[PDB]
Formats: sequence, C-alpha cells, structure tokens
Amino acid sequence: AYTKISDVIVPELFNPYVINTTTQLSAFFQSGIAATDDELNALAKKAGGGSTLN
Amino acid sequence: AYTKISDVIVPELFNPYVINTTTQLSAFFQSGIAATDDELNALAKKAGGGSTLN
Repeated sequence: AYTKISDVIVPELFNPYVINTTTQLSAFFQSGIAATDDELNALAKKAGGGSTLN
Repeated sequence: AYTKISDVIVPELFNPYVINTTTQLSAFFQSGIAATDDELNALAKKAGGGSTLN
C-alpha cells in the first residue's frame, strides 16, 4: 500500500477556557432611581432599625 | 521605367513582449476575514498538528 493517511492515528486538540458574557445590557440609568437623601440614610444605618419610617 | 515598389521587398517588424493583466479587482478587504488570534495560531504552528481544536 502507501504511507497511507488512512492508517496513522490522528490526534485531537484543545485550548483553555474563555468566559462567555450573556448580553442584555442593563442600564435604564441614570434616572430615578438616584439621589440618596440623608433621611433614607436614617433608615439605612443602624441603630434604630426597621421597619420603615414616616 | 520606374523603381516600381512592387519590385521592391517590404520587410515586417516586431517589438518585445508586454505582460497583460487580467482584471477583476479582488479585494472584499478589509473585513471579516481578519484579526488572527493566538488560538488559531495554536492550530497553526507545529507541533500538535491537526485536525482542528475545540
């Protein structure tokens, strides 16, 4: 026969991983919501925890 | 009665060759395809030959 590519055994190959990124762009910013006050901060930091003020 | 050109020999002439150029302009460049990566290089250079990676 031949040297015959049909005989000699063919390897396979690989390369490292690559991170995919799912895309639906999330912005809807900037808008409401924004602009933290000091008051909702008075909700934010302890002490005197929730529930919410008035 | 005359020198009578029919009596006299007319030569012929030639000049060297000139290269023709077939024209259908091939560009469709630049575009995909472009921009070789390093990975398809990992296919490119030996060792660890084909067939192709994943």
